[PDB]
Amino acid sequence: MYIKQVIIQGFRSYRDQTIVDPFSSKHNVIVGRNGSGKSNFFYAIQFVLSDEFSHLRPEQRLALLHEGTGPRVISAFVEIIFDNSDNRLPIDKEEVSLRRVIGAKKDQYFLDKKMVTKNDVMNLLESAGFSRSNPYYIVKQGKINQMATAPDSQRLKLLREVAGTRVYDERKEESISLMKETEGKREKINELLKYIEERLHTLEEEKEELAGSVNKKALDQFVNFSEQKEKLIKRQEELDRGYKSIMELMNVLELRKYEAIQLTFKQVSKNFSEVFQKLVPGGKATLVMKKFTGVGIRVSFTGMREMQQLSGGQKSLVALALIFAIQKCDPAPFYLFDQIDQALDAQHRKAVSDMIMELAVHAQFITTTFRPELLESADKFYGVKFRNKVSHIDVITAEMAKDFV
Amino acid sequence: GPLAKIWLAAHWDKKLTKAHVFECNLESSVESIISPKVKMALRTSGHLLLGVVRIYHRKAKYLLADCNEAFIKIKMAFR
Ligand SMILES: Nc1ncnc2c1ncn2[C@@H]1O[C@H](COP(=O)(O)OP(=O)(O)O)[C@@H](O)[C@H]1O
Repeated sequence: MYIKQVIIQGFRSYRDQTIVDPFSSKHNVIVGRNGSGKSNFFYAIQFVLSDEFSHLRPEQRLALLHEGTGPRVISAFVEIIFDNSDNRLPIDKEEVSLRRVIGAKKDQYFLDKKMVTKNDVMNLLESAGFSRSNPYYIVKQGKINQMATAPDSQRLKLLREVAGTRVYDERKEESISLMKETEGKREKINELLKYIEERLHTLEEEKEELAGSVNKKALDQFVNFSEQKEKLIKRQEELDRGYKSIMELMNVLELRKYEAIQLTFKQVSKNFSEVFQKLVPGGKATLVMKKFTGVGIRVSFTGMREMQQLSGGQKSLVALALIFAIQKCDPAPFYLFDQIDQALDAQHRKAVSDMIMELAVHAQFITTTFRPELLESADKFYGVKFRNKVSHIDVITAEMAKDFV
Repeated sequence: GPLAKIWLAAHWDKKLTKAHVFECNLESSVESIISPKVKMALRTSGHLLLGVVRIYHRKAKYLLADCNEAFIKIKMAFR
């Protein structure tokens, strides 16, 4: 599963229909001058796929429409065409199109040209492994900062979300409510089977009464109704057995729940060290717990230090290292990185580039940069040009790319 | 796999046919979650739990429909 193609129209600086040349399944780098429209392009993709753009007040929706001279834009769409040869999307098609259309009072998704709800789109992407509780399939400089400057407490809450605490509590509550109304169905089933059973006893007495000496149709089909009753009884037994095994499952899960959270924490920290070691060959880093009340970062580039007491550039790299670790704990088929290398040393930008190079062997990356280190890990190159206050995207060469950085 | 069908029931349950619902052994599904081949995140278990409950609810729904219809059939045969 990956992003085959993006089409944009009417969206921020992309006034005209913009059919982006289909992406490579590895690393695609988008370059262009400041204010050419790189961020707007990422906005177009998060607009279709990201949970934070799912609920938009009218003013927020109108803010996405193109503003500029000429005829006034009053609708916009962004279409993402997925490659689905994976069948990672539960849609039996090799390509899947997801288009989001907005207007003055219109906000409408289309899955293969058929209206679907936002609830559908969310479920569809959850099916494929994109969890609302992982905010990191898309990484922007804001997210890196918000991570580098988070309280040890807010780190704890994040890892708990990723671990699944909110999801489990929600899934568990939904299940219990659904269990509870199923019990009413089961009761009605049992009353019905008893009514059927008394009808079969009546039929049997009526049949012996005539033999010793009620429409005939019922007497004719008595054996039929008795055979049918057993088929329903067998299915009723299966429900009874299913109720027991579900109650057992809920118990097992409530009891393993803390070891499950602790399992995820232990792996996130482990990847954190291996990721910082690869990025900063030499040093190493590690997480530590609170009074738990919070999760803390302690790191030494030297062959330990708290989070704040670090270079603002070093704070950026460590937080990014942690994001990579959270990603590896919960890997996804494609990643969108908006200028994640902005606040990094040149040495560290090449470290990140060398990492993506390896990661792009098994996942698609769509990234934007204003610096040239990431160009070495890229397989396709796109240039954004801004002319007449509208953005355009074209495929360019590796050589041309070293020219928009 | 077997849990792949439960996953579908959690998120995109419309892909599961009536035949799918009928065939699903909930008892071995649950044993697959309770004793996995590799330990799974609390989040995943929560999804799988809802999927199991969802298949179970659909079995009850179909069975209630069939019981109601069987009861109507029988008393219609009486007149
Ligand atoms: N709703 C909009 N309509 C038209 N142009 C917009 C809209 N929003 C932003 N822009 C313009 O698009 C340009 C910025 O695009 P942006 O993607 O942020 O630049 P960069 O390429 O540096 O990331 C600015 O000229 C900006 O004012």
